[PDB]
Amino acid sequence: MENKIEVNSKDEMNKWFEEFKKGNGLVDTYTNSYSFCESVPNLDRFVFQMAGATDDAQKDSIYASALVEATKFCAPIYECAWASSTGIVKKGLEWFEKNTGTIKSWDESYIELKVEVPKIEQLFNYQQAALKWRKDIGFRVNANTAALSNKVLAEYKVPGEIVMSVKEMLSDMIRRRNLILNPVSHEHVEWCREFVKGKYIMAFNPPWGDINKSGRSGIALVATGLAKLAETEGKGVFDEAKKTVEALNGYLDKHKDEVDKASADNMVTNLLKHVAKAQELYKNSSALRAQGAQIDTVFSSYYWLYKAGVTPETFPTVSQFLFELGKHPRGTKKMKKALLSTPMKWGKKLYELFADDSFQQNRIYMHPAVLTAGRISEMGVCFGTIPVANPDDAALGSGHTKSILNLRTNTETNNPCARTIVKLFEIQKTGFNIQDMDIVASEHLLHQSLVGKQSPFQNAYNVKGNATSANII
Amino acid sequence: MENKIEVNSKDEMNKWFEEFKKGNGLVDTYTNSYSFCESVPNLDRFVFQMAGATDDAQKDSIYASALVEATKFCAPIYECAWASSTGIVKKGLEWFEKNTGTIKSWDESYIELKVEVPKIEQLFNYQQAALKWRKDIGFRVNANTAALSNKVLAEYKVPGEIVMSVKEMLSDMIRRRNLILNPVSHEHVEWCREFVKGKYIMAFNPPWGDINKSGRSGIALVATGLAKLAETEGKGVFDEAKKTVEALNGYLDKHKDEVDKASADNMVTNLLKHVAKAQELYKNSSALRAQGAQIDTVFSSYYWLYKAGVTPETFPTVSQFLFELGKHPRGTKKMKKALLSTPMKWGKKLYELFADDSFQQNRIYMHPAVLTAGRISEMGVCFGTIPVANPDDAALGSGHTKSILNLRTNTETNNPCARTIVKLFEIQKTGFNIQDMDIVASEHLLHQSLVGKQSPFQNAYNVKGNATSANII
Amino acid sequence: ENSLEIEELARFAVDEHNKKENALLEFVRVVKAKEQMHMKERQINTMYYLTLEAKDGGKKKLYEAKVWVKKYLGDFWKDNFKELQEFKPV
Amino acid sequence: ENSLEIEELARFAVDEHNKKENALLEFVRVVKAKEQMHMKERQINTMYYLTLEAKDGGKKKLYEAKVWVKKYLGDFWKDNFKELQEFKPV
Repeated sequence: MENKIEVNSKDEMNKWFEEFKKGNGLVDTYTNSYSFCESVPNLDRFVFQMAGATDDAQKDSIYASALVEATKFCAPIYECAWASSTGIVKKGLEWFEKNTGTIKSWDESYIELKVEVPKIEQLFNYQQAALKWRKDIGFRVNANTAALSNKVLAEYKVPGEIVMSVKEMLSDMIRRRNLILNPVSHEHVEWCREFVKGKYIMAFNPPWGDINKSGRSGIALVATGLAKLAETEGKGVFDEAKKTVEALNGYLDKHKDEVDKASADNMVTNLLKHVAKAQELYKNSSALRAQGAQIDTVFSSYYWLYKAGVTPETFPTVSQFLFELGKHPRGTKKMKKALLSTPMKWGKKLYELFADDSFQQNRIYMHPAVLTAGRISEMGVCFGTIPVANPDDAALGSGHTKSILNLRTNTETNNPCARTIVKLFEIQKTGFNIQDMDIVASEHLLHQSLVGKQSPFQNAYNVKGNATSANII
Repeated sequence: MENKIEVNSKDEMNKWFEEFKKGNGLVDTYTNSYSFCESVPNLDRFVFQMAGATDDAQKDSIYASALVEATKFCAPIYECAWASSTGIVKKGLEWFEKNTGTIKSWDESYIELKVEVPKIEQLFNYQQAALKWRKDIGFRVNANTAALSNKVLAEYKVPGEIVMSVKEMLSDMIRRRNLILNPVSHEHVEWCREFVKGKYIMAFNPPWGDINKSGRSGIALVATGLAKLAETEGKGVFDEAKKTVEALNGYLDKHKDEVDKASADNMVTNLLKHVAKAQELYKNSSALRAQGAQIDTVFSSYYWLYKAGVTPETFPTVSQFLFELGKHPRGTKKMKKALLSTPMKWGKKLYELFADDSFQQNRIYMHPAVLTAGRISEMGVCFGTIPVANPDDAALGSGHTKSILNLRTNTETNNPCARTIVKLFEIQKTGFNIQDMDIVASEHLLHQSLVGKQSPFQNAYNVKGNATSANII
Repeated sequence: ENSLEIEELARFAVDEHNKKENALLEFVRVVKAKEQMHMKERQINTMYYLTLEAKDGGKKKLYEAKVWVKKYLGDFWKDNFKELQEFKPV
Repeated sequence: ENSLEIEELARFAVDEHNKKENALLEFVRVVKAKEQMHMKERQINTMYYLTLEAKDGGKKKLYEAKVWVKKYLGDFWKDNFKELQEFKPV
């Protein structure tokens, strides 16, 4: 029908929300933003069910149901409402036509990206485009809708009762991150790590052999080493790869009193060429291209809306769809049935955008603008939580994964978020073989919590540091 | 030699400044920041020189000499020092490597912008990039290095003796701004101005005739009116107006029993169309891109440094160059000669960036990141005032235009800034026909002084209001 | 319409009680019923107060049941939910 | 090579005196001169006390001149500046 959320400014929003809150009775006892969650979902039974389950369909069903119950009532109403507010809808959908050119890099390469791995510049273009999208329509209303440029947590506070269960998860995350990083030898990496910290002299006569020796890869090990160190420990190394270079150009060309200036003058080129190449390797490193694949929920959602040919008037039907989808666990099959059968013109188009089977490599690499059935949940949290045609229905509950981020992360409430994630993880573990999955949702949610996300609408790309290097206490 | 302004923090800075100040004996009697200006510059003789002059070369020489004498000793030492401080140099030069992506819009489109007119998004991108650039390297140390978000002053006190000379300038500035129009009547503007404030009833009976009456070009008078108003009173009008229609359609719901619901349903649509078209007209207005073409001195300076391939180690020679350039008036000829022949390679490169004659339209439209000979003076105030290789030489004096902003604008000293600017203007007036010039330095300086700039290092883009609408008292 | 529906809820209620308390009640027939519905566009909430007959081994007994039904007429999925909220003998 | 160089400064001295103080004295030749320079890396300040002969219509008479010279050895432009500070008969 029609969008019952007329908002174009934060004040209007706040009025609408304050109005909505009293008539519905929202709470934030367990959540960072006001919601219907009045009790931490108890997912115990789904475990015993998963244990008792035999066939796979029932296991998937159980998991889906569990996840729904988890996310059913704990959606951040303010931000969710703002996200589907007439204003932001209008501006957000408009923005794509006014900027079709800037995004051609991945936009027009969509059908290719369904199957192929994206190139780094496409990821870059995407992220920048997302940040611009956020800036241009004045999306930021509070912290929960901000873009994080801050820092990953080094200490993650959890209840004792699950610590080992969390540490177990990380151990499986660490394991995975290490397969992305692989395999160039470790001693070389140590050479670099210890080199930059302040022991340059080794460079004259490296212990591995020769400065230019190549391995199975067709190039000097130095480059791969630097690339590796950079992959595992950020861009900063490339700055120290100019500070620590003072001794190179200095001791070789400048210091005419200590070292030669003929057969040594060319040594300056020798390593710096490898540093340059090391940057070139780091840019295209699996770690980075995986890192760049990190998805911006709301932007991708609105992009998919745009691609689906959704207008600010057909949008309520989409919202109603996502709501009804989140309301009660219902499979992909039924989802596709409902997608195709609807009178609405978007459903078929939106269906055509799916790329589940199309993809070949590890899903972690799939460009963040590629829709898949599983990724519908990305839209679900933006539009599905509150059906704009009749927002009062939101009290019924409509679960979508990332709403779990709305849960509190502090000891006062014993971190219901962590408990939930762990629970879902252990359910998945009881039901399936974790090792054999490309991506474990719960692990991802944990990783998102670990970089300090507290709402699904925050952009955590510009966050700095390695989240898996955190300590659980 | 090497940059002898060792600073990375405000702490080091203040000490350095206090150290420099005692040995040199700076004053701020006549200046907003401490400087060598111990007497308000007397530019009287240059007028009579300009009167007696016949050939143009001599006139140009005279003007140059006058301007140098004006700007020679009144440079803001603290800020200028901070601007060329080793820390800010490193961070400022560094930032461009770490952020090439965000600035690709104009950075990589450089060679074309030398000749062609920039598009609005390029200006916007530039300004945004500048504002971020300031933040990312922690440039702000005080007010004189801040980014202004305030509003232009409407009341500007100058001594009687020069009032007529100022209003004359504005009168010539206003005339120039009117060239934005290629003229729509004023009554429409008053109508809109009073209309938007919350008076929908006016829509029923426009004094000119009907709401849809067209002008020249034959476009909706409403659209041109709002379009005009936005320029004079910010972007907001398109919301405050669009708002004023909601109250109409509201009012059309009560009297839907009295008035039609057919030809009245279209009044709102019609007006909304006029708001849209007005937005579209304002988007492409000369006033806006001209407003946006405003240059950010330090950012463009550091950008040009970066583009010239200057490093934090070669910078002292650049500072020395700009110093020697500002110290004594020397033509474009000598500059171009000296630029190439220097052993340093940047000198060679930086010259290649010039685009003076290349432009065809009014030079005011040229993108603010495009270097030209005349625009070198933008760098001069950042680096030239104090030669970092030998700072004491700063006592010799090195004049660059924007240093005039360092002069005081208050009644205590009878506003030496205004006096100086007026004097220069009157000199150029004595020498040349102002009307026939694309850019009048004095007018621009006044225009910058009018938005309440008191240091050349301030960003006055986020300032709000029309500066030429100010009153002289 | 309504009379064609209750008996299902009665059988459901008994069948539910059989599980809830591990018994062998056999549904006989219904005698009284009191519906109370709340419709709100898409959202429907019906509460039923039932009085039914059930066998327990042979003898026919009366039972005061109470059932909640929540419905949501959706565009893509019509949702139905029943919940025996209370079941006691008369 | 100073004797091959200095006197040029004298010629300058009269020529200014001719203009600033409204006269047309004609230079003959110099006999005495006393330089005093202060250098500071790039910055140089030389004060000259000259005693020169000049014709005024025909008769040759002596004059005590005084010249200031400020120099700045730059990397891109070497700067020179002269200023007749005093010119008196002797």
